[PDB]
Amino acid sequence: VGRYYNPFNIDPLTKKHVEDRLEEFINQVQVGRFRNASGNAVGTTLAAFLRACRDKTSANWRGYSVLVSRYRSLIPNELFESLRNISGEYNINPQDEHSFFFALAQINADDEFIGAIDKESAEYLDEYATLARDISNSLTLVKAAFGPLERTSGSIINHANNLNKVINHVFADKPLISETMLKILTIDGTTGKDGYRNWLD
Amino acid sequence: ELIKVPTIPHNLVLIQSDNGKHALIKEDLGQWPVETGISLVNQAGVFAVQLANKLGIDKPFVLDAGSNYFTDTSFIDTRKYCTDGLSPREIQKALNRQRAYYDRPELTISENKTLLSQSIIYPDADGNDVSIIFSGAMSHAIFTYAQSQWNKNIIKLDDYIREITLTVPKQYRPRRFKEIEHTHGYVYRELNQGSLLPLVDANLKESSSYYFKKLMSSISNVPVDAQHVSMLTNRLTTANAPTVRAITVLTCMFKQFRIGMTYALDPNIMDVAAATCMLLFRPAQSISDEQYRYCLQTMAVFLTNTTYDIVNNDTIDVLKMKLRNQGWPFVERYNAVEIDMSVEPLRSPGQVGRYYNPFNIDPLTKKHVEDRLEEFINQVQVGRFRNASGNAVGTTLAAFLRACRDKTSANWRGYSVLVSRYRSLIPNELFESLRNISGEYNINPQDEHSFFFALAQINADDEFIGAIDKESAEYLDEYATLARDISNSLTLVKAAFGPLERTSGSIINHANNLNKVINHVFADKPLISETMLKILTIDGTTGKDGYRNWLDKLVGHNYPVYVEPVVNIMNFISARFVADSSYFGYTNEIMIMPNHINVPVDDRFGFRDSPFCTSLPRTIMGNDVRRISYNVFSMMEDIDDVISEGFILYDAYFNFSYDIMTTDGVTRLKEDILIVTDTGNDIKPIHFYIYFENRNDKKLRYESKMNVSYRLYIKTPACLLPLSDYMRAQHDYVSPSSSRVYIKDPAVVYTRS
Amino acid sequence: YRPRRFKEIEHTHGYVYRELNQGSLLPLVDANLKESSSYYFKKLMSSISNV
Amino acid sequence: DVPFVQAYSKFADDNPRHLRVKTGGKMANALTNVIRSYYSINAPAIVPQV
Amino acid sequence: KLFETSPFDPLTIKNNQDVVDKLYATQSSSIQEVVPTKTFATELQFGVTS
Repeated sequence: VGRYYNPFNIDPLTKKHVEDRLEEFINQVQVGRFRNASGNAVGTTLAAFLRACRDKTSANWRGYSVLVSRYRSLIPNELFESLRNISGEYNINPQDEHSFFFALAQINADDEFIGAIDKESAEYLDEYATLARDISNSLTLVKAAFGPLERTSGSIINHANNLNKVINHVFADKPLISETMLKILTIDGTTGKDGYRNWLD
Repeated sequence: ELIKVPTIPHNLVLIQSDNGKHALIKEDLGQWPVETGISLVNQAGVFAVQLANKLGIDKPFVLDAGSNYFTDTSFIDTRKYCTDGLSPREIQKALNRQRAYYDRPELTISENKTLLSQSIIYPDADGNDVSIIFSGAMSHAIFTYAQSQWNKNIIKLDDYIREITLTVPKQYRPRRFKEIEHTHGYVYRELNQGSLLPLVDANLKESSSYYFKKLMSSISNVPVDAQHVSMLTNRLTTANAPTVRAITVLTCMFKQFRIGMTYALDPNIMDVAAATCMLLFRPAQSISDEQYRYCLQTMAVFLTNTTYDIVNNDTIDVLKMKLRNQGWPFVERYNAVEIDMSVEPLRSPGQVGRYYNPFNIDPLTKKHVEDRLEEFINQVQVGRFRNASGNAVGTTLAAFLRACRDKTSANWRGYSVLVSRYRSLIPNELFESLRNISGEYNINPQDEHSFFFALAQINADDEFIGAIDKESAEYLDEYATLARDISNSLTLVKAAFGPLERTSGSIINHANNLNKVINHVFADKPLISETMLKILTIDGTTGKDGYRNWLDKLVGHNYPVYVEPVVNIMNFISARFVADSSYFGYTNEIMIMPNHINVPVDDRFGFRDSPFCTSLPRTIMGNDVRRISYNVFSMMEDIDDVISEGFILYDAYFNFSYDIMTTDGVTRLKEDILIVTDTGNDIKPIHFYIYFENRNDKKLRYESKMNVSYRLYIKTPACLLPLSDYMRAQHDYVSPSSSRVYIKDPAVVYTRS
Repeated sequence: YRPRRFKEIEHTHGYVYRELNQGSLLPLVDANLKESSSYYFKKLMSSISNV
Repeated sequence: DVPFVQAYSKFADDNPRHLRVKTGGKMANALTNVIRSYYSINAPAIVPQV
Repeated sequence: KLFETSPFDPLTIKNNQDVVDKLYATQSSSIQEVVPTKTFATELQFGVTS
């Protein structure tokens, strides 16, 4: 279970923008004189584009609300909990944002659903269970085959990389072990030497 | 048009055995498949329209069966024998064959005459003719009900005229109907006006832009009659005269049609002239409070030689006081005088229409509503403006004001006639609802002054009046189509969609259902006329998209929708579809019993091993019959033990057909009763081969006991009727009088021409 | 829901090899996902067919 | 159990585990103690403003 | 597949610097918070040399 913000600040119960005075505001801008006491046409131009943004928003909010749900259904619970720790900020050029709302494409997503079931999303979530089985299988087999690891010489990055090559050689009849361990290290190794230490832990 | 139905759809057949002992009357309304797991009422509605098509009652009709009769050769008969329905001759032959089997005497002459005179046509007091014939119960009930619903809209010609008297103008010549049409004239009119508000309220911008453009495409075609002073002479222009003329009519035609003027950054004596003309010769209703300030600020800037910065924070009262002290008396906006229309407006029953008189001229006084106009002009002439000793500004402004006043006082009647004619085109709801949301009709300051300074007489020739008469018919057609489209869309929303919650499941369900409705609605012939599509595609969105957003808005509406006659006809048929299922070939429960168990069955029709029962037994051998739902029965793996005792299958809709065979034989099903698979059980399609019974055939008796091991029982269909009860098939149909003339064009006036 | 029945021979004498270990995604999950999140988000957006 | 799990998540700001008894979390704790504070002056009134 | 293109091949790196350079090369494949452009410097000093 989870929660996501409805796109474009539209309340599904009222099927309108959260601000109930939006139409009144647009009319106020149209008659308003701006940048000068005499009209510069700023009010007419801004009101015309703001009305178009609202009309496109109200017409095309259902598709984006469904789209966000479909994307959320592709994520397992364990992976979602990890992503709650990270944080970030996205920078958008002003031209891209205005062009996004002005030219707002419609997402149909009708043929994807068979009744109330999305086959592609349901099948994509299921393959993570196979991945979970492989991760535990590979981890236990490497622990039993290699035991405690000691580094007499060399660096941590060199220690882990050469160990992965030996795993491929020892378990050559089972290529899944090398692939699964490389998947974990690829995620772990982005941090650098600290991530390699986390992989060995 | 109003179609006329010659014959009555009795929908009856007579089936008799070869030996003649048994006969029955069957009503054949067809076979309609029913799918389980979904709502039955929704399927009934689809079949209701097809059933109405079969009976010929979908479209408005009047029955004429009065001439379907013949007269006997006897002298004292003087009776009309109806041809429609099942002929009594067939019943006579069936009854005579029955008597031959029993060695009874044939029907005597007295009973033959009584039987052959059962179907008659006789007139009633009102002049209608009543036909008594043999017909089915459901065919009679459906046909007579549709007759009642259509008859509500058939009214006398004099009654129709009395309803439309108030809407008839004075310019048009009255129409002389023939004396027959006054006494025996009848028309078919709906006489219900649907509201246009649901479309207008939801889309105020798109609807207003559509109607303003349509009106302005016609007003602009009206036939017309052909130093500071140097500055205002140079700005004079005429290329935009048709546009400003139509804006003038629109302001006086609608209740609140607001226009705006954008002055130059540096105000000129042009700007003050335009501000004075608009504040004087335009309705106060068309002037917003913001535009009142902006016009006042422009006056103060030029006259007081002050820049916009100081006057930007001044209120209305402060600006008026500042202007008045300098010597400017024109600081007020004037309300127009409303002129009542001579006739009631279209689509406005029992309502009074009004329009503003152009140029702020009082009809009773025939001069400007301001009684101090001459005194005010004198002050401007002698006043000192721009903080200068010279009076060039004051005198030149008074000269233009006098010219504008003289021009308006002479051309006001011509514009009043134009506004009066175009006001009659729009209904009352559009007059109060349409707004200028988008400022697409702004007026330049040079255009405003040049329009009033160079005002031209409006010439109303025959061609222009004739052109408007064509537009009036087009406007009336458009309003009728939109009302029908609004009514259809309001009914679709209530039946199809529902409320929306804050759950992803509800949003997905709403989106998918909405797309299915839109795809089905726009397939083949679209449900919505092209007039509504033009309104919804004004912004630029496609027809499918524009309709889709409007349907979303209408969800949860409380708009009242009038119940048209064809709604009631389909509703009546749908109720009978659910209530009387056996008439249409489906039932709600079946019984499977072994042969050795004796069940009470219907024995009226003389069937050998009849599969019909009056009602499915509540108890057999002192114990209640087990009832199993179809879903439970499908998943049963111990079915072999269950069918040994016998059960009743329910919670499903079973489609069945039967073929009554005249000869004698073993009554059996076409296929096996059930099919057993690994992935559930199922009941194979039911088809009965029913045979009439000879009790002394030992061969066929032994086969029934031994060859068939299990038997299927259903409730006896109500369409079947034994021949001995043929008087239960007598039904009455009433056809209106033949001395009625139906008027296709009930218009009461002619064009002046 | 119920499973479909096999052949009669397989019910009387049939045997099947099964593993009951379901596993866990935590070893892949438990990491500093800050840098790998951007690459994973791009793959996520491409999974659903784009208009 | 989806509608109840979804409603309990809004009330208690947590998804329950199978073994742990469901009682309402912080909202239940705050509501129960505030009820005591209303009844009498002698009640501790130990609920923070945050 | 967890990634359309992997952030870097772990078997090719040898130190922390190699990871940084590889991450910059593959940053076009990922959704970037800020798409890189020409850098802007507000501080620059040149020291004396040998």
